[PDB]
Amino acid sequence: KLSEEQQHIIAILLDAHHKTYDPTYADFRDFRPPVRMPLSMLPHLADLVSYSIQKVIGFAKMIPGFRDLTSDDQIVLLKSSAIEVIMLRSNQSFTMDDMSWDCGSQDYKYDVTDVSKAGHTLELIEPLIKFQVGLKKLNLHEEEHVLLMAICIVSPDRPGVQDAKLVEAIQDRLSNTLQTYIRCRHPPPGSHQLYAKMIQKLADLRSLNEEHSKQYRSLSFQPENSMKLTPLVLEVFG
Amino acid sequence: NHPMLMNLLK
Ligand SMILES: C=C1[C@H](O)CC(=C/C=C2\CCC[C@]3(C)[C@@H]([C@H](C)[C@@H](CCCC)CC(O)(CC)CC)CC[C@@H]23)C[C@H]1O
Repeated sequence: KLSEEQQHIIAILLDAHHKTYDPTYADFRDFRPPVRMPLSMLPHLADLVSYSIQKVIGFAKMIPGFRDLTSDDQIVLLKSSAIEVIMLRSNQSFTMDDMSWDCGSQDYKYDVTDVSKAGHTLELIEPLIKFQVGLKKLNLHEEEHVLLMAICIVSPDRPGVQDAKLVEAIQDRLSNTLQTYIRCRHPPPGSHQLYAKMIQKLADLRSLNEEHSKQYRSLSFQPENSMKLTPLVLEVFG
Repeated sequence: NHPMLMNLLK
């Protein structure tokens, strides 16, 4: 079974996600307005990204063991997993009806044309959509969603890490919870290699990250475009 | 140097 500490970890991660994720998307009215008719969607989406980073930061601080890390290990982990964890948390609004992210209204319904009007090409967007579809098909419990997001943040393989053993032991505690949770709470056939498919998704995110790094560096090459971004977005990415 | 990031985490 799931032990008391493992139940504790889950209760924490769920509540931490409930406090950083507003399924009504109310605060979307504060972003620079979307324009759909080049880079005409970069201001609105740069804003949603900047907001999303703040939300991921607030979630990170609630991960049991994250507070034991040094301020520097804390910065390296969040800096490299930011786009990955935002990709993961976006799956909660992604709809397979039309392959898009549906955030309340038609104005905040983003599709492949909107993401391409943010200055990014199909080389990344096609794998991004395929990723969201494969994640949706896993039909994870909200508990599995929060654990995966936590495991993706506390990864010891991220370059610049100092106390790799500490990050490792924090992640193992989250991994074991997840593995136990699938075996105790998740029933067949949905549980079938569900853990291995969840880890595969983490690998698909490493690929999406690496391509993101490239297309971001070319988009932000021209000052006219990094001029449309946010201070936080520029600090996290470059 | 990541002042905004260190602030949000403090
Ligand atoms: C609160 C939520 C909601 O579920 C919606 C939501 C969806 C975000 C999506 C869907 C539309 C396109 C986004 C916003 C992507 C951006 C266009 C980025 C491109 C994503 C390609 C990986 C652009 C960027 O390069 C990010 C630094 C510069 C603006 C990132 C996540 C994507 C964010 C999430 O935090």
